[PDB]
Amino acid sequence: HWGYGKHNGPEHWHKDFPIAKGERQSPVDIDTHTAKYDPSLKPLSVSYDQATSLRILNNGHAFNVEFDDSQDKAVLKGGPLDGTYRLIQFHFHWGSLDGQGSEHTVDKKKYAAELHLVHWNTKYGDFGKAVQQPDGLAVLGIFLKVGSAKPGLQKVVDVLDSIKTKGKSADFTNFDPRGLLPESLDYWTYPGSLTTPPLLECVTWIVLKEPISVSSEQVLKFRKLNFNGEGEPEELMVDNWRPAQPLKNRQIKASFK
Ligand SMILES: Cc1cc(C)cc(NC(=O)NCCS(=O)(=O)Nc2ccc(S(N)(=O)=O)cc2)c1
Ligand SMILES: [Zn+2]
Repeated sequence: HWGYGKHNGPEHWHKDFPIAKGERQSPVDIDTHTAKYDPSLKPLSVSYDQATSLRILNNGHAFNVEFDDSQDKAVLKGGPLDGTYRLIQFHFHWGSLDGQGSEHTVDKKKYAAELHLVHWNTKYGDFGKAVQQPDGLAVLGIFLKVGSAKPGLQKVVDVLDSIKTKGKSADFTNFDPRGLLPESLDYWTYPGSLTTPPLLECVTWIVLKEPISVSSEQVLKFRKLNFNGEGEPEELMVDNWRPAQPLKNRQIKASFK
């Protein structure tokens, strides 16, 4: 099945998932000098005060911090969005080297990693229905650069030893995702897709302009995870990013000048 290796990586995905060559695939390069300020865009509303994290899972492709999405507890609204979108999980994509790892790029610049806070439109009732809709998901993407440590990230880092291999999960309650945000909520937005199979074209992407900084030690701990299951040959979970896809008939809008 699919992965990020030479034989099962992004250039192969179209064979099982022909939408990989579709009209609204993600990620994309964000050309800052072609993105246009849209004054009708509204400030994002990130309401994470009542967030309930439950568990962290290594799924063989990344690790996901999962939340209770059976109530409006951690929601994203505003910006380009109509309606309320509930946080279901967050995860990251990262590199083997500090100069690569993000999915989106900015004027072709790759960041060391990229955080995806995944939310689904409550008008569709559940996440499985939402992924079948063109406005089903809103993913908030945040770039990571290597510099000073991000204190908000350390409790994620310190549980990774307990989920080294595919299929391992650990309790992960009371985690505050607000500690992963940068200061500014200025953003770019465009219509796209999931960046992994099944690559469904169901995402309003909201990518923050301001990266967060994490330490070299923090990202090194991401790179000690494994794509394989326990007792299978060890393959480090690194370079789990899809490269930029053609923008096609899309415009990227900026919330700022
Ligand atoms: C059963 C249960 C319960 C709860 C709370 C959470 C979860 N976790 C969950 O549903 N995760 C979504 C993983 S996926 O849909 O299968 N594919 C997906 C692909 C790429 C992106 S990306 N990289 O475009 O952001 C985002 C998602 C599951
Ligand atoms: Zn992602």
